[PDB]
Amino acid sequence: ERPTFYRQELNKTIWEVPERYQNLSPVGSYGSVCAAFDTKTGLRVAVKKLSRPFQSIIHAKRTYRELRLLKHMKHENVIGLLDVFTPARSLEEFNDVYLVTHLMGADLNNIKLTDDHVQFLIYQILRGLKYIHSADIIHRDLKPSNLAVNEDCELKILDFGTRWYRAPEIMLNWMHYNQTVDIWSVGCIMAELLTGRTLFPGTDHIDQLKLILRLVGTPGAELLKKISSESARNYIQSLTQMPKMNFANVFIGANPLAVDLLEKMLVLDSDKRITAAQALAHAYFAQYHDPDDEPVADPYDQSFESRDLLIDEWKSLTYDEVISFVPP
Ligand SMILES: Nc1ccc2c(NCCc3ccccc3)nc(-c3ccc(N4CCOCC4)cc3)nc2c1
Repeated sequence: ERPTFYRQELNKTIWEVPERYQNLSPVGSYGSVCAAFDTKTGLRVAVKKLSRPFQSIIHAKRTYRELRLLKHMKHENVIGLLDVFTPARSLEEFNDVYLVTHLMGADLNNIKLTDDHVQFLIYQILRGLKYIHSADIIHRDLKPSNLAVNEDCELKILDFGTRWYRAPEIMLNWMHYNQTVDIWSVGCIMAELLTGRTLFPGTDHIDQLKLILRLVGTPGAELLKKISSESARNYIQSLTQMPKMNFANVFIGANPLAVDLLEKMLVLDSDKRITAAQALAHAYFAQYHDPDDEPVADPYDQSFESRDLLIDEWKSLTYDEVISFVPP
């Protein structure tokens, strides 16, 4: 059942892929990516050749992690795995991994948008996040360039886990953050789509926190009550007490429902931040929300993350995942 492969060089890089995929066009560079034509399905795909996937234990575990995540994602607003292949015929010669995904038109970084456009884009991000989060997965690095959009405005999240979109508790190095670090990111993205301007374009990590605190205000007593780190509490009590800004004044002219949702996403205290599922129910998405079509994910076994294995063992687990792959 093994297909016939064909070879070619692209940007000082040889590509060995099933004849199924045709007209490989480089799209730039973790991995080299080519645009291609899937003759089996008539669709345009992206083919990613991982670079040095098994170079070290850290790379090998990262390769396995990326394959396991992509094999799990089955949702309209999350990038899924169409195919995965290696030219190798055995574990012994297994050295290269190629991942095949839907070719998306552009990303949000390249795409000021109308409020109706922002509504539909953020709705789709949140629907994808509800699904990812329901599997106990956190994206951790959501940003416009990790959001693919086609000309129909259909959106998919990709490239799971720049400082401009990171939750303050990650900036301050909290070990026990929750899934709503991603909701902070969505809030930064949505703000940028509405205004045309990065919300918090910090020049470094200290400037980044200062910009965030200027908007959302310095932590309240209820939040300090929950801070364990001794420095963190002094640092918080030490810097100039900014007052929380009225978001309606900052996002002047925006739809009041958008301002209200932003207020619920950009909360400094992550215990109080809105979840993806809750945000889908916000009135801002009234014309798109469908509680019967915002599904959750099957459970995802992340137990491998806590394991310390040899480089060859991670490579063998990755090989098993290539062989066991079942296309959609
Ligand atoms: N229940 C909650 C809710 C929120 C929380 C939150 N939010 C970050 C708040 C913040 C305040 C000012 C500037 C940036 C972020 N932050 C931390 C937190 C932040 C940093 C640490 N450190 C890092 C230094 O080494 C000791 C451990 C430990 C805990 N806990 C929270 C617990």
